[PDB]
Amino acid sequence: MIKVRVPDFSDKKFSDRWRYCVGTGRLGLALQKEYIETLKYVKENIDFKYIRGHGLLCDDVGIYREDVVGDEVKPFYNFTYIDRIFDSFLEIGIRPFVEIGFMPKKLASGTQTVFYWEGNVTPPKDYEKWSDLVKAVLHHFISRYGIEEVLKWPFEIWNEPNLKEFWKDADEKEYFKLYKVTAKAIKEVNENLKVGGPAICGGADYWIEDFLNFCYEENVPVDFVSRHAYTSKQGEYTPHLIYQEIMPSEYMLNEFKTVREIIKNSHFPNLPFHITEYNTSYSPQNPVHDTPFNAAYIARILSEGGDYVDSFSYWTFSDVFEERDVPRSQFHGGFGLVALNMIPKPTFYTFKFFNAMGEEMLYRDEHMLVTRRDDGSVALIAWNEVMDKTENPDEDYEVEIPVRFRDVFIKRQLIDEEHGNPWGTWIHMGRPRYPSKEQVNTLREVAKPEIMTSQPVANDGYLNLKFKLGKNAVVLYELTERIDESSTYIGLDDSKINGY
Amino acid sequence: MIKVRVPDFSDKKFSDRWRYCVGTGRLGLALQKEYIETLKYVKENIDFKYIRGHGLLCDDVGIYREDVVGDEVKPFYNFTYIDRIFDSFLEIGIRPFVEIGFMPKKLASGTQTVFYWEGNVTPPKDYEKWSDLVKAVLHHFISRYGIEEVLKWPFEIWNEPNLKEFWKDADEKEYFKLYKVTAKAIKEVNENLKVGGPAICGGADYWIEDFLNFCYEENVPVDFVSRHAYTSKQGEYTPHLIYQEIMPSEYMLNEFKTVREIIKNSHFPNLPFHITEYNTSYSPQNPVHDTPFNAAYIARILSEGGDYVDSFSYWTFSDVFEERDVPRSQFHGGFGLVALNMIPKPTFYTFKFFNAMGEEMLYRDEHMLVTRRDDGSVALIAWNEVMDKTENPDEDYEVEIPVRFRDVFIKRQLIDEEHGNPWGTWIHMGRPRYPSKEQVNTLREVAKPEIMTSQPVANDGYLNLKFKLGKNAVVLYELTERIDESSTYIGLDDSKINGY
Amino acid sequence: MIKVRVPDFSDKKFSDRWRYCVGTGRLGLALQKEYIETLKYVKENIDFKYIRGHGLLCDDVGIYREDVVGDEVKPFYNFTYIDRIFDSFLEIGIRPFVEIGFMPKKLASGTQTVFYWEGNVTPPKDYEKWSDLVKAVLHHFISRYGIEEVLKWPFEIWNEPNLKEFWKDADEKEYFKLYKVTAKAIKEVNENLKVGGPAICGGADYWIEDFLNFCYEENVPVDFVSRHAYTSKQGEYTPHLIYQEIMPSEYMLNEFKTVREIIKNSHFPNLPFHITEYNTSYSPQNPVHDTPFNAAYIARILSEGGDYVDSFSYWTFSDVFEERDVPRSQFHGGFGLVALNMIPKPTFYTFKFFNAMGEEMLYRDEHMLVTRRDDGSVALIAWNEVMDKTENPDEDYEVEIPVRFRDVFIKRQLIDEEHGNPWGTWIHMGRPRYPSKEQVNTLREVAKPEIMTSQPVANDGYLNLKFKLGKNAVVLYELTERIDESSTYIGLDDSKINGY
Amino acid sequence: MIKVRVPDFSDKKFSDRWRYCVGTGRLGLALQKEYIETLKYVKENIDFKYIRGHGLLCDDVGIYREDVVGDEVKPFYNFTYIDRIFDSFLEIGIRPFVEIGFMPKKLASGTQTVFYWEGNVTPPKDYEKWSDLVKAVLHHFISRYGIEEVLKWPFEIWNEPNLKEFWKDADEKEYFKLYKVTAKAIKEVNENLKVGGPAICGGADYWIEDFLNFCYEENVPVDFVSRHAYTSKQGEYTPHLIYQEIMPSEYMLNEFKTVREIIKNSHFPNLPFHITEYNTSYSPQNPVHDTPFNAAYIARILSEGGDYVDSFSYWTFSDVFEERDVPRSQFHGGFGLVALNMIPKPTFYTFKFFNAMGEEMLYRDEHMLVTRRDDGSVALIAWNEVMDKTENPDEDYEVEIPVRFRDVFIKRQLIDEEHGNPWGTWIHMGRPRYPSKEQVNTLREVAKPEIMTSQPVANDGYLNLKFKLGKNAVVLYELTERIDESSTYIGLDDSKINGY
Ligand SMILES: O[C@@H]1[C@@H](O)[C@H](O)OC[C@H]1O
Ligand SMILES: O[C@@H]1[C@@H](O)[C@H](O)OC[C@H]1O
Ligand SMILES: O[C@@H]1[C@@H](O)[C@H](O)OC[C@H]1O
Ligand SMILES: O[C@@H]1[C@@H](O)[C@H](O)OC[C@H]1O
Repeated sequence: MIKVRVPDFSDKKFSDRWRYCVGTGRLGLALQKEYIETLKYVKENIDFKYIRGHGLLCDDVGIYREDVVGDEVKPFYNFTYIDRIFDSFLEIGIRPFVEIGFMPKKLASGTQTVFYWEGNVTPPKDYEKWSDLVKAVLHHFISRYGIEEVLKWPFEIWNEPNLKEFWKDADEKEYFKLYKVTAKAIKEVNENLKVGGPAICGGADYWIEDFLNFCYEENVPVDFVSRHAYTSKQGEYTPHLIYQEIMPSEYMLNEFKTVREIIKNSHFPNLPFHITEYNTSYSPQNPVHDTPFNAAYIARILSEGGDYVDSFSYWTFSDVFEERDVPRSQFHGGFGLVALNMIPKPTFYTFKFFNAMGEEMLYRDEHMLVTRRDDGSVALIAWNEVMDKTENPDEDYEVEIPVRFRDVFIKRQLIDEEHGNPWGTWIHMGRPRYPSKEQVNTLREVAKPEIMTSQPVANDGYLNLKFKLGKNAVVLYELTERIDESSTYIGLDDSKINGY
Repeated sequence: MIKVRVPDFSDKKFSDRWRYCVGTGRLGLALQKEYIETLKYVKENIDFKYIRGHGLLCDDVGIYREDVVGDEVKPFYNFTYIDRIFDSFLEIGIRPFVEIGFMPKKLASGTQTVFYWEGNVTPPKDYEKWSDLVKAVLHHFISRYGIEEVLKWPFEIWNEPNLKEFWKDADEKEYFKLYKVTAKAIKEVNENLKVGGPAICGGADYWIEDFLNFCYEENVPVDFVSRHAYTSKQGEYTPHLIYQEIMPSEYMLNEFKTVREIIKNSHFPNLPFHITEYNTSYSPQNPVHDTPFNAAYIARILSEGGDYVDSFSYWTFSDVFEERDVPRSQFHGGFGLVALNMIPKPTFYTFKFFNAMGEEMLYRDEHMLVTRRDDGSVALIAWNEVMDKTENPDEDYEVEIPVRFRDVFIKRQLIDEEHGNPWGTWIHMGRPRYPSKEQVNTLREVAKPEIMTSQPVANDGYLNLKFKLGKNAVVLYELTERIDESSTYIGLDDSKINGY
Repeated sequence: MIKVRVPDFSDKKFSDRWRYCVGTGRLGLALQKEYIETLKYVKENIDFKYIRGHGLLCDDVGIYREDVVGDEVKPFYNFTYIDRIFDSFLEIGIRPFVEIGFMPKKLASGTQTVFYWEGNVTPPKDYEKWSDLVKAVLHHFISRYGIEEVLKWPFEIWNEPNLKEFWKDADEKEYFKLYKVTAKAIKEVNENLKVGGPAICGGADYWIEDFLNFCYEENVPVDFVSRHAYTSKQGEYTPHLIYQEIMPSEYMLNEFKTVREIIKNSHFPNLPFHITEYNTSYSPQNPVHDTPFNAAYIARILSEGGDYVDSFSYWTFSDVFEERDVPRSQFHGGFGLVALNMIPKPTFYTFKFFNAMGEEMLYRDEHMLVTRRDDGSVALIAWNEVMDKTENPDEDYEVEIPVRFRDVFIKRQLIDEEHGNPWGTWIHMGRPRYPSKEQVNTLREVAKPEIMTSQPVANDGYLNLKFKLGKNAVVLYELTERIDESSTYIGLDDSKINGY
Repeated sequence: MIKVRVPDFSDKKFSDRWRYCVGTGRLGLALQKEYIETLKYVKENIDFKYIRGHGLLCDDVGIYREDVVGDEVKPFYNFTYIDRIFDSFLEIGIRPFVEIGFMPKKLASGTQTVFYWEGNVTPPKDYEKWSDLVKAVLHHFISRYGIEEVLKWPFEIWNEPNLKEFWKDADEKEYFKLYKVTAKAIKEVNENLKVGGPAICGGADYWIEDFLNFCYEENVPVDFVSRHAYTSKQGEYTPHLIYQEIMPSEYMLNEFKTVREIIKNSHFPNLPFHITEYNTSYSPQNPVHDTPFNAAYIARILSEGGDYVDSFSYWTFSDVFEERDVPRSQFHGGFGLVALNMIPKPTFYTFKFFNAMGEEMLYRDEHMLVTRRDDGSVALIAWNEVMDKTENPDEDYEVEIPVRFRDVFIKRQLIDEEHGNPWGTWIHMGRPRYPSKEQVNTLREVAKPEIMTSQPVANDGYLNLKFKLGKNAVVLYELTERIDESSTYIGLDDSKINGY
């Protein structure tokens, strides 16, 4: 097995940076009833601070318009939708991690678009008009939400401009020009608004180096660096899905650690660092996302990720997504922590379990995290992902947890391939594309972790836990102080009940 | 083990008489927020048609009042509370199985009361005034709810008048006088209103014989017979609780069968028969009610009870009860199917599981019920209660269920001492009398049955199920037709996912 | 003034055909949270049976797709969205008055589109593929909702094919070919499904004549005729709005009466007739829709319209609309009975008031409707729209209403330019485009009719009502029987209260 | 008329002391669904900080019990109900202004009770047992709610001990003994808990003098003085109601000012002062409470009361009351700001209107209050109660309000005998005792103030308001800055709409 003796003293500290932000589909989809039910649902379980998605400036949200009064062409800024959208984000208690872009149609210089919803990926045919666009939006936000509020929303400029698909010809030099005009426009409204970039994705860190040199040398303000991180190798698309190999979690944590260095060695060594987007597969159609595997895999990233970054946003919170057309089945490898019909995927409970963690970090290794809360209670999260096809995935443990109590109440929650695996049951049902109300209900019933309570006594100050982790399992133990009130029940004796 | 080959043809039929009615605490408690949340909660899971409780005429509901205008003493009927009460019963979609009584204070002839809330158990000092009371209430009901509605509410006269505690000196002859004056008063308002009695409890069936002879001979209208049934022997009260031996279920079913005969041999052989109240222990403080045992025990009664009676009301739906003062702990042996804070006891899921049963009864024995629904799907409920203290409570099964399909989707739900046993966890926690919000949450999380899906194939038209029932376990299997859509997912291959 | 003596006897009868159906924006918008809140809101006030809108087959709903597996091109029908959409329609208790169309992109033969959302207006490049599309959808509906349900949904083929904008070159002969292939496809699935057309709009009734001759002669099944009706003359668009003259209501009622004749003189004289769309202005940007005028104007149509048609659907129930891009202000002349943020426009209360009408029609003239309910109570609705710019819009009345009671309780609700005129207040506020939460609240507070109760006595069986209707006012009077219980309050005397 | 020129500069300041606390029926009634719906309803409109009521220790809540184990008699403290009660108070966001008392049955020394619910009004037969009772409760509160929370709850000892009905023989010397034992018991648990008294009612201030001398001389801790205030003269009870003359508001404000002096001249000159209970009539059956008069009368007290006291609690928030048996009609002169079925009485809107007031008090006289909010907007509340039976109750005004804007948006809300007078309509209906669902709905529809918006321009910095106050009327004007956006609507011209 694997024996461990969790030390009674706290050296390091565990932060809630893992729940600072979550990813989402384009802001236009936030108008959907399904979207908001899920957001509320998710917020009642995980207290994410911000939400990050594309499309703020796309035409479905329809902010940028133009009116013709003869020969005169004046721009018109329509806020009917982002108002409703941002109003609903705040109502639920979540701030927007604004991402400026993409390029509105009546402002584009080219015709290249991206995704099924076709967002324009070309630069403005007139940066002057673009600058006024940006300023008109911020002023409006300030106008409706107050400067104190807006001041808390960071502004990421564009998305993966290092890719030909998101930025015309990956024109690095043009991006920096976009960054400057926008960073300037924003700071014009209020010098305190947070702005950053480059929003690139793994495999072009030189972009961040140039991005930071560019700002220093051209005197462009930067408030934070932005980047994405995934671990899926190349795969070939089916007209339905893609399967990819997932590199171990270690390689993502290195990318975090790496880009951290590039920042501390730049002219802005103290800039905050935000992984504005992460997950295993970078495709909205890879079933890895629906598997109990994805949950055990991410478990580690939530465990260590916060040591190197200021925040890392899981892409995404819901399957309400359209980049590759409308989903075509209950389960389809969508990014979301929650599937359609608010059916929590196992990855959802990994996040849920981390709500149990406390400030004091007592122990931690590649597959386990043990912390202590304010009240003195302890919580442990172990996870056993199976990266390969082993015959014996199992893993036994025997952890000695220190406890300031003698009588310990134990609450155990388990998530593996047999528990909290709606995807597995979906298969049992025959992979229905459009399940019926009852199939959906059965799924919802299955989509809950297994809970086991118990009650042991800690001797010599330590409680010894023994347990086995099945394939891709993830377990959480919360050990609190048990204060028995049994002696208060005059005549209490369960043995006086038939069979007990 | 125990092998069974469920026949493919249906002889007998299974009815929903088991869910016709449920018991409740005095109607005054229906004013409590806690009460109504629980009623709604329960109705969303079990479609009970009627609700039966005492106190309609007690003073907390305050219908009967008297005003003094000098020497003149006129009665005043206050409907502020039963209006709200009955309005809320209908809003939720449940009809009242009205029980006239007890005796209001300003109408009583004695001072003897019953229960902690002290309901007057003496006859009216003036049956004339009582008759006008009854008529004024019915007219009001008719007035607010319409005659079509009221016409559906049966009226039970008094409660266990065979006991000295509920009726002064158990005056049988006086009861019949009460019955007549009331039965007459009611029929005066509308000859179609349903009325019956004697509402006695086990061990005095001669009361029903005399009750029926009395009506025939004195020409008093009867529309239904009423009686209670329990199976707890004598026990000694603690200032906190009582423990009692529970006689096997067979003896309750005999009482049903028995009183059935007494009716078919009377002058009114076709009168409907209502067990307006039943359960294992007749005390609101016997922990048997909170145990997974009670659930497995009642399972049988829900299985056969309907063969002999028109309805049998489980006493009660909630622990919102006060007969023996306010409860003093999360679990205290209350009658309710649901404990305070809407925590379902295991007995609750027995009822829940029976919602799965269909009209066609294929097989049935002392511990198992197997039926078929309209769609052709099959549902099975097995139960293994442990009446004694055996070392090997287990019981294996191997049932051959006939199926009109070849591909079968299976949904299994299990309730035993390890699953859906909040009471057990309550013990783990140290029997807290006033649990904290989180203890209550853990309980709610534990208070759900275990669900397992799977997917086998039926060969030769039969699917073979093998399974073990632990101590006091109760399981439900729903076998529906599995229509696989997997071939629609181009390139679908789970083996292309890390570890699968 | 205007004196009237409502006769005590009922000749004609008033039907609820006015609430059979309502219009809506494209079905895709039904995915919006805003949309559904409003639908629920509206359904709680007006019991519309069906809802009619375009876009069932447009690409945002995304039903029609195509997968490429080499050289093989197989079609794929995605039901993820209409399932959610139709599921939510039924959840709220409203049936879809299905309108097949428009033309999906991967099936179109041309490139001509209509509206801001660009629905393809060209015929299929292969009617064979189109026929399979239609059949696949109906089978799916049957599959999820059951044949008994679907059988209640009528199917209208296309929209205004008489206009070059909705049908390529208004090819009448091509439309009939579309109608036939579709009507055949539908009837193939189930011979009982209701289907009809031509869905034309005023000024081309010859289309209905040819449509009916075409079906008779070519043996194409028809189950109902479909047409639209508006009364707005030509107007010139602004890049923001359009103003149009509204012809009196008489001309719309004639169009109803007219097309009725064309049907009774055809080969199908008994076919039902549905005005699947109506209102004053046919533009989603004419402020007439937001004015208390529109409410008084439609009042008449709800009064007489049902005499000539089987149903007439008000276009539309909500301002959640996108035909002319996203709205750009709280009030913008949208079709909806309800403005964004669920602010009821005055037209909404006209419909609300008609919920008061009963079966027995006692009196009716060009500006007043008087009916009697089952209980014998009477309800009156008078309205005074101002079509021109008069100096004295007022109108006095003096109606003698017959009453089976002597003591009458009166409930009066008034809607005019001073009451229930959110639009007016919006102006007061300075026409904010994006009102704040409180501005929206004030509007919601203003957006309610004025209510006045009173209590007179009917002498000689008649109650005399005297009242004045302001500009565009609309009033409703409900006279019920007052049963005074005052004598039950011993010592009741309001004059014993300071000042009374 | 009455001309006034509100000064542009702020001398005095207006506080929210008027909304610090509200009265309630005994805590046991807080278990009622009706009670809590109303509390929530009320809290969504008025942000009361605390809630004060009797019965914490009465037997329906059932805290104090005793178990017999032979000859041994140990006390048992049951917290099942106050837990639910206080839990629900905090859930809604309202703190309890705890009032210790009355005397539990198994602790009483006499048999004298008070009210329909019979609370024991005799002292403990053993102060030792009583002291342990108090301490056990506080420890439990601390235990479940945390010391930081409980520390915010003030503790008032007993109720009107100056009356023979609430304290045996009004034994002043015994009360002080009660006060000491309790004040000591409390301070034992935590020296910081707030405690005070004497809770007397008008006409015995010498009690407060002795109470303060008693504490100083006997060294008993005091943290606040407590007293009640009413203005209803003697009246004679009917078996249904009582009518009383209401002395002008001036006399209540004097009582406030008076008792203030008695405190500043005592040995504890800085003790806070709480009018833990006030209203016009001190009877739960005087229709004055339901009249628009009561609303205009209290308007003044909310205006000036805060100048002399730390808080004054309106008795009560709801008609959910039982002191004089269960109410017997929709309107019955109950204390509540809200009648049963959540129908706001006019007094409710007086409180609602004061939510509009700001910190800066610009002007104030016996019938008007004018303030300015942070944003610079102004709000005015005028009221015209009719104390006598005048032929001309009317009162004209002409106020000059200073405004930092030129374009002013006006929102006017009016409450008088014709608007927001459910009681009046109730009369119209014939004073139904048990209204039907629709009668209740009409009432709810009538029970709203009249709102009128408008839009004028302020010249020379002042806006001139002219208006008439009807009988017992109460009006609120909120003048905010109007920022017109009309010029943004290209082609906007309402005159192009039929009739405009
Ligand atoms: O939009 C997402 C993009 O930002 C990321 O880089 O790759 C995955 C996509 O879903
Ligand atoms: O009130 C119930 C009574 O009717 C029954 O007979 O015994 C149990 C009690 O709870
Ligand atoms: O879509 C609608 C169309 O059907 C009708 O004919 O004209 C008005 C439009 O909004
Ligand atoms: O209980 C209240 C009492 O405290 C007060 O003094 O008089 C009115 C009563 O309702």
